Amino acid sequence: TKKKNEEINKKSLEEDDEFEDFPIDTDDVEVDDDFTNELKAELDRYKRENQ
Amino acid sequence: GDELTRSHFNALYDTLLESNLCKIIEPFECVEISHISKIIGLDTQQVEGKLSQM
Amino acid sequence: RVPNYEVSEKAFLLTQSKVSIEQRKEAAEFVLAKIKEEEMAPYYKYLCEEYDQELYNELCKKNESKIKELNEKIQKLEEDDEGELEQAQAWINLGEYYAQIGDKDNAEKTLGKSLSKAISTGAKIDVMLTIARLGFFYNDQLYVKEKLEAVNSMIEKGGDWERRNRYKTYYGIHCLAVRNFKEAAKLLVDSLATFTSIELTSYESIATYASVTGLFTLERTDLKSKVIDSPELLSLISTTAALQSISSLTISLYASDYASYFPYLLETYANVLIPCKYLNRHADFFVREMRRKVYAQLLESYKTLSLKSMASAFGVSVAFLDNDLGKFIPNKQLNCVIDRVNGIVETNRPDNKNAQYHLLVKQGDGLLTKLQKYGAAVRLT
Repeated sequence: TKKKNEEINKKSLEEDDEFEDFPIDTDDVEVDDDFTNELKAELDRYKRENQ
Repeated sequence: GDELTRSHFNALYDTLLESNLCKIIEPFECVEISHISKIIGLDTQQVEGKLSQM
Repeated sequence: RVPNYEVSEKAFLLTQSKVSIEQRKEAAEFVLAKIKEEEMAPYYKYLCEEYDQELYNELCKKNESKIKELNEKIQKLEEDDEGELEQAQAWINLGEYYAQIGDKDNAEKTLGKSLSKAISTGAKIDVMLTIARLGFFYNDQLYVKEKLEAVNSMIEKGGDWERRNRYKTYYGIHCLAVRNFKEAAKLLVDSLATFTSIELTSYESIATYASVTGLFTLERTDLKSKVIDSPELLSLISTTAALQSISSLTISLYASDYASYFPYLLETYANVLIPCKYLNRHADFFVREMRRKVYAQLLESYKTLSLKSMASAFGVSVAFLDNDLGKFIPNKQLNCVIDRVNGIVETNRPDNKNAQYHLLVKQGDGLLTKLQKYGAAVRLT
């Protein structure tokens, strides 16, 4: 009954369904950096070489 | 003349190369690399690469 | 034995759109072969989503034959009266028939009886091993964890060194799948020496895995000893592209060559990380770690460099280097400041008692937190 008290008082802030109102309405980030780097290294190389 | 001795002497070169350098820079701090280079009797750049490794 | 692992390795390739079209369709043939042969029809159903009626007939037949066979066989093995020998064996076999067709559910029930019913500790461990392999199969990791937690209790009970080895190698794979590489390495190096394969991948696979972890976690001195001078690696040379790439990277990392390091970075990505199932998901994460590590390595030995020197050495332009250093500086690993006006790369190193002071307070906040809540709970009760 301590637990029951918690859930009831809380309800008015939760209203109808602050639980399902919202969904009814609606290095790990960084992309493949291998590709960028591949191309960088060859673009450097080329110039280096013909200089 | 001794094939076993000869082999182990290249290795000896290398572990001793260390021994000489350490002794030279032990008292100093902020020692010029030119000073090291003369004593050991090996070129400037060669030494930089060894030291960086060490 | 061979399909039990091998199917998942190929299947993974197929899933992926990263893979070259040549590889994708090379694997496609391999998969289809083994379906018909091991009669995987239930499980095949699972995989098709993720990817003739004769197949189905092959199920229906093989099933009713295999079922009727084992039925009365098992029925008779229970009837004629002694459970130690026959009833225990019969449940093993029952789990195995479910594991072939990949029904997970009916195997949990059969291999569970075998464990409950009194038998040698050897006998217990051996049987559990199959359940864990089905977890690995399904590509659910947490299913493997619960089982292998039990297996670990029984390891020193039985005391067979044979099964201590086998246990190590399963737990090795589970850990390769999770981020945590630290436990993986320890287990993995020992197992190069020793492990007769059982319901898990070939020794060529296992070789590339020890090389990969070794780079990541190991201190410098210890990479040289245990890996380069490995008796195992040296005899095994390279009879595979994957093993070759990773080996080439190791030699330049140790030798402090930097020009060739970057070609090599790119190679291992193509030929190692994407074929391997477990390390595919960590492809981004690995290359990040490695790129911090090398930059770091060089900065440790130099108080200063100029931008031109450092960039020419790695083989990237000066502009490409600058954008990349500054990624990793606020995450703290390279420990360097950069002057733009004088072009210089300073390297600050102020790690001392200060470093260690911050680690202890942060982790400390967390022990306080847990404690407060469990205290409150019990007091009410």
